[PDB]
Amino acid sequence: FREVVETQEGKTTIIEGRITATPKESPNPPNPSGQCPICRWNLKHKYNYDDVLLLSQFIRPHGGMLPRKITGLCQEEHRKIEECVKMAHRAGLLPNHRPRLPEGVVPKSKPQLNRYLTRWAPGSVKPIYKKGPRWNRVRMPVGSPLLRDNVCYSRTPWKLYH
Amino acid sequence: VKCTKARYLKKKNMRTLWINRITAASQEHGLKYPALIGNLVKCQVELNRKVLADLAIYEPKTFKSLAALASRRRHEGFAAALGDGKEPEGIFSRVVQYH
Amino acid sequence: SSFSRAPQQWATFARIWYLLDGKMQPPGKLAAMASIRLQGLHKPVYHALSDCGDHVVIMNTRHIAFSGNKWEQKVYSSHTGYPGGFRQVTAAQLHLRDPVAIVKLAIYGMLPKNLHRRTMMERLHLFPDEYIPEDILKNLVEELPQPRKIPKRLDEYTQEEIDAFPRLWTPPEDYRL
Amino acid sequence: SYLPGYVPKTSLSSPPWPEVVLPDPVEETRHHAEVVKKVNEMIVTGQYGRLFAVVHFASRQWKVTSEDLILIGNELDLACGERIRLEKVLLVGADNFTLLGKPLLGKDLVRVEATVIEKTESWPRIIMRFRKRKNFKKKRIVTTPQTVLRINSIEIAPCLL
Amino acid sequence: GSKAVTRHRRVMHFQRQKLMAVTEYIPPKPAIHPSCLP
Amino acid sequence: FKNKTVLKKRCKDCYLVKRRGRWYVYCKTHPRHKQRQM
Amino acid sequence: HPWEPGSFRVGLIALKLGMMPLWTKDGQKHVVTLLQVQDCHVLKYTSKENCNGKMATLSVGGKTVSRFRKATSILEFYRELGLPPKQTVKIFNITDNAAIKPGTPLYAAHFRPGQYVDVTAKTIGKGFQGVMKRWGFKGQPATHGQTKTHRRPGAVATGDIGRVWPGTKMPGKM
Amino acid sequence: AGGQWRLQQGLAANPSGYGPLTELPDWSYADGRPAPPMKG
Amino acid sequence: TYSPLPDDYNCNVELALTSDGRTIVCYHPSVDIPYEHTKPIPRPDHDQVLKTRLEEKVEHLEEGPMIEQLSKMFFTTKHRWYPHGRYHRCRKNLNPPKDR
RNA sequence: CUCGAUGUUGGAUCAGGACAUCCCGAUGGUGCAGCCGCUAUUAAAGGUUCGUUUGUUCAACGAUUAAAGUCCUACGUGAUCU
Ligand code: FES
Ligand SMILES: [K+]
Ligand SMILES: [Mg+2]
Ligand SMILES: [Mg+2]
Ligand SMILES: [Mg+2]
Ligand SMILES: [Mg+2]
Ligand SMILES: [Mg+2]
Ligand SMILES: [Mg+2]
Ligand SMILES: [Mg+2]
Ligand SMILES: [Mg+2]
Ligand SMILES: [Mg+2]
Ligand SMILES: [Mg+2]
Ligand SMILES: [Mg+2]
Ligand SMILES: [Mg+2]
Ligand SMILES: [Zn+2]
Repeated sequence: FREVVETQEGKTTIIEGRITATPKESPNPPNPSGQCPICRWNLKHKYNYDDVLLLSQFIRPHGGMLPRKITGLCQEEHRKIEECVKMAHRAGLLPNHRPRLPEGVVPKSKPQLNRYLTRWAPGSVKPIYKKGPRWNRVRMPVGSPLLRDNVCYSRTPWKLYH
Repeated sequence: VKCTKARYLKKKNMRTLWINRITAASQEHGLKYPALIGNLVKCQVELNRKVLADLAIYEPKTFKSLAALASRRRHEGFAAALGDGKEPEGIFSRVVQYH
Repeated sequence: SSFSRAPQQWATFARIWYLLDGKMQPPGKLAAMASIRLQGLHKPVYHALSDCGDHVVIMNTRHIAFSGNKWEQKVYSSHTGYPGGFRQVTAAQLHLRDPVAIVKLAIYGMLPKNLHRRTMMERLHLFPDEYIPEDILKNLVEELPQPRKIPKRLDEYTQEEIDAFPRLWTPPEDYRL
Repeated sequence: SYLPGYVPKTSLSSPPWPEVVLPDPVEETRHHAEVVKKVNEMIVTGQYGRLFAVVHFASRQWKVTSEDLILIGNELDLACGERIRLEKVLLVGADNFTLLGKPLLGKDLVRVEATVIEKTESWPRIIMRFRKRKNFKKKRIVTTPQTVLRINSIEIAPCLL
Repeated sequence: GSKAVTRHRRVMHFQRQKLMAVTEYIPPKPAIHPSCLP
Repeated sequence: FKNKTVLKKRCKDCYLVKRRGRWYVYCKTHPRHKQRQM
Repeated sequence: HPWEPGSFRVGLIALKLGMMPLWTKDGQKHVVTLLQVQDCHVLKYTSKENCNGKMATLSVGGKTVSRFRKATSILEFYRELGLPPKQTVKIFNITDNAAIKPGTPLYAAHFRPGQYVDVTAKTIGKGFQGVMKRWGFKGQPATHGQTKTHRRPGAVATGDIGRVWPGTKMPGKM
Repeated sequence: AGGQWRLQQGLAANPSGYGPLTELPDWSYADGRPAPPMKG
Repeated sequence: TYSPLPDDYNCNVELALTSDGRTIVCYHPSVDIPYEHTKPIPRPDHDQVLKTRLEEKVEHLEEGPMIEQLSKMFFTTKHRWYPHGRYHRCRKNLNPPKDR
C-alpha cells in the first residue's frame, strides 16, 4: 500500500508518498478457475454479515468500501459485501473502523441500542403507526434481499420481513 | 346436545395433551416431537402417543431409551441420505419383513 | 422411587427457578423460552388445571437486541381511556422509559389469553442489569442457554483465527488504501 | 494445503449441527451381542422386580402391570373367572432393562395373563341431536357392554439370543 | 355478479389462483454461474 | 421542493442524491429544479 | 450547610387569617393574604434512600390540637417527639444539605419579602353541583318554550359510540 | 405420522391395516386352547 | 464413543439388537449422584434472670394488607384469596372419589 | 336490516374524531428587493366573532378579527330542550 505524509519544515511543506508493506493472497486457491476472490475460494453463498474476517479484507481503514476495480470482485459479490459491511458496522462488529473525526470533535453521548441484520439506516426510517390488515400488513425488513440465495441449512427459508 | 358433541372434543383434546407431554419429554433429551414420532415408526415401534405419554411420566428410563433409539435411527437416516448407496443399511434401519 | 405418598407428590409438582440472560438476545426468543416455562409446557406432567408453572428470572433486559430496524419501526400502542388518550411510542422510546417493558410485553402476549396469565406473570422476574436480589439469587436452580449466539467483533478474534483465514486477494502495491 | 472443495471457515461454510460418526457395524455387532447376553443373564438370575408391559388389546394399547385392572369397552364371550393370555405385547420393561418388539415381541419371550372379574354395562350415554328452527329433536340412550380384566402376572423367559 | 371482461382485474377463483401459482415459469438454472467460469 | 413520483434532471447541474430514505434532485444553479420523491 | 445551586429547603404550614389591601410606591393597589405560622415544627426526616423517591423528605406539622381526639398510634409518635399533636402534617422534598433535626420550630421569617412562594390548600367545598356552576356550561334559554330544561347538560356524547367517554364533564362534587 | 414411509416398505399406510399387529389373535386361553376368531 | 444422548443425568442407555434382529434390547441402569456433587446439609441455625416466655407476634391484619401479604408470599394474584358465596361453597364435593 | 314504529329540517345545549391547514409554528421554490403575496413540504397541542332580512342549511349585506377552515360522527345529539 501507499501512504502520504505532510511535513511542514521552515515554513515549507513537503508532500511525499512511500510504499508500505502489502499483503499477498494466500497460495493455492482451491478453485483457480474462479474469476473473483469469492468464487476462487468457494465462498459464494457461504458468508454472512457477521463474517468480519471476510468482510474486513474489502474495506478501508475508516470503514469505507474498496472499489470493485481494485478488489476484483464481481458486481454481484461486490454488492453483497457492500450490504454485509453496512450491517456489520450497524451491529458494532467493526469497532476499529470508525469514521475519522477532526481534531477537537468529541461526539455527544447517544442512547445505545443493540441491533443486528439492520438493512436501513436508523435515522431514515419512520415508525409503523398503522400496521394495516393481515392481508396488507406493513412488514419490518430484516436482513438483506441480496443474501436470499445464501445456503440454507434449515427447511424454512430466510424470513426477510417481520 | 353438548354432552353428545363433547365426545368428539374429548378424543381431540386427549391427543393434544399427549403430544404436548411427549413434546415436553422429548425436549428434555434434545429431540423435537416430529423426530421422535417419525423415527420410532421407522424402527417398527408402533407405540401410540397415549402410551408414550404414560411412559414419559412413569417410566423415565424407558423413555430415554426410546429417545436414544429414535435419535440413533435419525442419525442413521442422515448418513444414508449423505451417502450414494455405497454404505450398507444401518443396524437399526433394517426392516423385518412379514408375509 | 419408594418415596412416601406426600413427599412424592411434593417433588413432582415442585416449582423450579430458572435464570435467563437477555444480553444481546432478541426479546421474542427470550419470550418464547419464558412462555413455555411459566406455563409448565416443559414438564411431561403438564396440564392446564395443574398450576404447574415455574419461575423465570431474566437479567440484562436493558441489553436486548432487535434485528432489522425494529427499534425505529416497532410501535407500542395504548389508550388512557380519555378523549385524545391514544399513545404510540417506538420500541426505542419505550426502552429508555422502562428497561423491562419490551421483554415483559413480548411474554405477556405469548401467554394464553385466560385468567391464568396474570398469575403466570407473578412468577416472572425481570431485572434491567446484572443485579439480582439475594433472595431470588439464592433460590435459582438452572441457567438456560441463550437462544441467540452472539457474533464476535473483529477485535475479539484471536490471532490464531485471523491467521487461519486466508488472504483472498492481492491489492496493488501502488494503491493509497 | 487446500483441497479442491476446501472452504474457509465462515458462519455458513459448514452446517450448524455437529458432525456425528456412527460406530463401525462390525464392532457394533459384537457390542450388541454383549448387551444382549448381559440382559439375558439378568433374566436367568432373576435380577428384576416388578415388570410392566404394553399390550395391544381391543384395537388399543394398554400399559399394564401385575394386579392392574383394565376396562374393555365390549363383550369378550368369556365366563367370569376364566384366565386368558394377552398375546400382543409391544413392550416389556423392568427397572434396569426394556425389551421392544418390532412391532410385537415373541410369545416365547413374554407371557401376560389376565382374568375376567366382571361383565357389566356402561352407565347410560345420552345421544341427542338438535337443529334450531327446524322442529328437529331426537333423543337416544345407549349402554355399552364392558368387561373388567385383572392382570395376574407378567413373566419373561431367557430367550434373548 | 361481474362480467367476464372488466375494467379492473377481476379476482380469480381460489382453485384458479392455485393453478396459476403452480404453473409459473421456472427458468433453467445453471449448476455454476456462467460469470464464475472462464 | 416539489413532490414528484418521477424525478427528472432539468439541467446539467441537477444531481440525484438519496437522503433520509428517499431520492432528491438538488440544483445549485437553479434552485427551482429541486424535487422530492413522492 | 451553606446554600448551593440546586438546593431545596423546607417549607412551612400556616393558617389563613384573611385578606388585606396594601399599596405600592407607584400608587398601585395589591390585595394580600395573611398567613400566620402557628406552632410549626419539623416532625420527621426521611433519607433519600428510604424515601422511595428521587429526593429526601422532611415532615412538618402545624397547629396544636387536643390529644383527647387523636389515634393511639399518633399519640405515641408525638410522645416520643416531645411535642403536642398537630392538625396537619405535610411532606417537603429537600436536598441532603437542607435537613433539619426533628423538633425544630419554624417561623414566618423563614421567608423574606421579595421571594415567590407556592401555596397549596383544600379549596372551599361546594358539595354536589350542576354543570353550570361546576363547569361553566351555558344552560338553556329561560323562555321561548323550554320544557323543564334550563340548567341541564344537554347532549353528553354522540350516538355512534353508544357510550360516554371517561372524564366527561357531569354534575358532581365541586 | 409415518404413512408414506410404511408404504415404501410395502406396508399399509395405517398400522391398523393388514399385518400381524391387527390380524393376529388378541388373546388365547391360559391352558393353550385358541380363542374363537375375532368378529373383525 | 458415539452416544445418541448424554449419559450423565438420568441413566446409562445401551441399545442392542438380538441376533435375529426382531427385538431391541435396552439396558438402562440408573446413575447415582456423586458425593462430590452434593452440599453439606445446613444443620447450624446470657444472664437472663427472667424465664423467656412465648410472645404472640401474630397481629391481626386487615383484609387488604393480609391478602397482599399472601399473594406476595406465594406469587399469586389477590383474587385467589377472596371468599366465595354460599352457592359455590355448598356445591363443592366434600367426599370426592379417590384413586389409589 | 327495521313498517306487532330505527320520530322527519334548521336552531339551542354539549361536543368526540379526520387533516385534504382558515389562523398561530417550522421549511423548499418564486416572475421572492422590501412591505404584501403565490405555490409546495411538515404541523391537529390551541383557536376559529357579533349583527340586519329569511323557518331556513346556504346566500346577500353591515361591523370586526391573527383567523372567521373543510369534513365525519344515524345529513352527531328531541327517554335533554325547541
Ligand atoms: S466470479 Fe465467482 S463470485 Fe464473482
Ligand atoms: K319502517
Ligand atoms: Mg357471467
Ligand atoms: Mg361546603
Ligand atoms: Mg342563561
Ligand atoms: Mg308539556
Ligand atoms: Mg322552565
Ligand atoms: Mg319490537
Ligand atoms: Mg370539539
Ligand atoms: Mg397535512
Ligand atoms: Mg383544533
Ligand atoms: Mg341527525
Ligand atoms: Mg320531551
Ligand atoms: Mg335520542
Ligand atoms: Zn437544474
